[PDB]
Amino acid sequence: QEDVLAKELEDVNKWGLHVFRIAELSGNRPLTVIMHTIFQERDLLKTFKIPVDTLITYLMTLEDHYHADVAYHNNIHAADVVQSTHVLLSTPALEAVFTDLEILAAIFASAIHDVDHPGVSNQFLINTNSELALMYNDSSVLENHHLAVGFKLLQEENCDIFQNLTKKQRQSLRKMVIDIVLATDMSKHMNLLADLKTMVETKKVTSSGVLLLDNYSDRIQVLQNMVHCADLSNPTKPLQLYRQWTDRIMEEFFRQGDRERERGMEISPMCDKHNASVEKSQVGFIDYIVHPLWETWADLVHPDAQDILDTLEDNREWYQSTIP
Amino acid sequence: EDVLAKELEDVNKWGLHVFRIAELSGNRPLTVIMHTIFQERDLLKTFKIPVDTLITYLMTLEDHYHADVAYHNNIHAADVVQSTHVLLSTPALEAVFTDLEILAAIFASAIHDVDHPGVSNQFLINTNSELALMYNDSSVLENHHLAVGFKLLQEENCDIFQNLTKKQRQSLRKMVIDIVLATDMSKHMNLLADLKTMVETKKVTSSGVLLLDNYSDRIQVLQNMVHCADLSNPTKPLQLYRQWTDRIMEEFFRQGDRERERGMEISPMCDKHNASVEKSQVGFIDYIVHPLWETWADLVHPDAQDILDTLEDNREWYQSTIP
Ligand SMILES: COc1cc2c(cc1OC)CN(C=O)CC2
Ligand SMILES: COc1cc2c(cc1OC)CN(C=O)CC2
Ligand SMILES: [Mg+2]
Ligand SMILES: [Mg+2]
Ligand SMILES: [Mg+2]
Ligand SMILES: [Mg+2]
Ligand SMILES: [Zn+2]
Ligand SMILES: [Zn+2]
Repeated sequence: QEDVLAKELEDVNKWGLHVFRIAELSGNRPLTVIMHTIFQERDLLKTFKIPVDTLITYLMTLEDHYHADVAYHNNIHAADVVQSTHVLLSTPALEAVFTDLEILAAIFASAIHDVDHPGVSNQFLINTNSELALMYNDSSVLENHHLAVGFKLLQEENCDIFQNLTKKQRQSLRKMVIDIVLATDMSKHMNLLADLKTMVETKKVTSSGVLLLDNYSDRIQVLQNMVHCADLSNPTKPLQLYRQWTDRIMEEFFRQGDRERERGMEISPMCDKHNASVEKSQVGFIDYIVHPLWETWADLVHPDAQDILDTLEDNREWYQSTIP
Repeated sequence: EDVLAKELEDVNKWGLHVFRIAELSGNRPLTVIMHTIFQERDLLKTFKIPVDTLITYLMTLEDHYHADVAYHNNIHAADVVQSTHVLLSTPALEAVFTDLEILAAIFASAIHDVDHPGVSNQFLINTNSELALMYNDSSVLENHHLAVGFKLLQEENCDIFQNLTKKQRQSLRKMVIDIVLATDMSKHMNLLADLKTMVETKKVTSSGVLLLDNYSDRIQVLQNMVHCADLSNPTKPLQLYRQWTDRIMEEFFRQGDRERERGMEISPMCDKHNASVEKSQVGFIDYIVHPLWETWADLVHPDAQDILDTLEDNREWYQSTIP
């Protein structure tokens, strides 16, 4: 079984990794084993002098703080966003663009970006006067919490994977990670996409043909949209993966809608298991959110992501075909 | 208790004897000044606030300002409340703000520094504090002030908004959050630029009363109004101003002592062995306080003239104390 797991982890550089199989083969440790594999593949333990036992201890604690009883926003989702970011970081249009520290920030941000997610939306937490929404003044409630947990866990016994970074390195990494995870709040999507389109329309490329990003604002904006793309990458995956993600998000949505219906609240969009159209909701999600984003990312790295965009468009056609 | 009532008759005036009221009230200036302002604006009848609930909340809120913090305590909170109360009655702002916006501005003022530890956001970030960890280094204190102010409403007989509709509560909450987050000094320059923009394009009646049609402009004015109240010490009668300066320097110096003991770089104006209190006040007026208050004065022209005159008198006096 360990041999089969190792075989599957050989696909870590590929879009469409068998992440649900890896979750089973690893004993529900997909985040730990995929993060470890990526850190080895990118030589990050050597570069940042991360003790392997410290990395594994932190990853297992982080993974533990994802909720195993939440259908979508769990450790498998985290592992999936990590691996998807890892693939996007390797796109030819970004070769030698980002530093090792920026690469570390994007991958760490992906790993922590939904930690301790309770399986309900920001709007639900606000409308129910939750302790989280009270702590965070209704503003990026979950995303602020994911950051606070992800950073706090570094202080647990033998968990500081950044113990050998310089002070300036730690300061820079912390700021970049905060900037990246806060950009996963869907309330920021429209402004984030508008900005990404502006960068595409004005983009500069070097003599080697890679993106020229010569200031923090442009560099962090690319990393923010990269992780946001990874977070919204399910409909761009092979259909057997995409359908499992759809099954999971609908279960999570329906459980929230059951709580809203109980409380006499208006049921959130797509959360009513008695008045649901899963297929129409996927086509709308793709048409208004996922394809606008991924078409713009594909434009930024053109033509690196053409196959990913082609898969998204095929999956949209497939879901659309199940309506009439 | 009769002299206390005598002092409170100036509640509508710039320069209220807030330190005298703090002493006469048994260190309850926030409670008695908030209560006075709520009665004077009839906010209890307008919003069906039981007087026992108001007093209970106000005492609990006041209890969560630190008595061993020289500046950011309940006297400062009461001062900002009462200052906001006066600025809300600016004639050039007549008919601008709804009753809920007025309640939001006054409530925001009361909670805007609650549970302040007497050290800056940068100190909290640099010492890897639990507060900075919770709030991801962003408006750390101001997020905490809001969280405490609202959490205290859930204490027994403390929900002063219990007879507001759900929609009214949601609207007030958003406004209060927007106002208190704007008291973070790292937002001052952007706030001032937006106040300036509003001054350049301001629309008034023939009588010179401001016309603010959209919520974005109205919340910007309320943010700058409470920010002005927060930064109003140099605009008060000099005797009050000098007491505030003594307190902020005591607080700054206590921060610099903690920084020195920890081996940290001492924050500006926080080194008691290398301070220039008077030069610092002149620079603070010249670069922060006067630009803000003269822009505010342009917005409400001529209603802020006496306040601006006091500020300029006080700047001249502090400069004269520099040899
Ligand atoms: C796979 O389908 C979806 C995935 C996700 C959403 C919606 C979807 O379909 C309508 C919205 N999100 C909320 O957290 C992000 C993930
Ligand atoms: C009375 O003098 C001052 C007051 C205040 C500051 C600085 C001052 O002088 C230099 C800065 N602030 C920090 O919280 C607001 C209050
Ligand atoms: Mg999220
Ligand atoms: Mg403050
Ligand atoms: Mg109108
Ligand atoms: Mg005069
Ligand atoms: Zn996510
Ligand atoms: Zn203040």
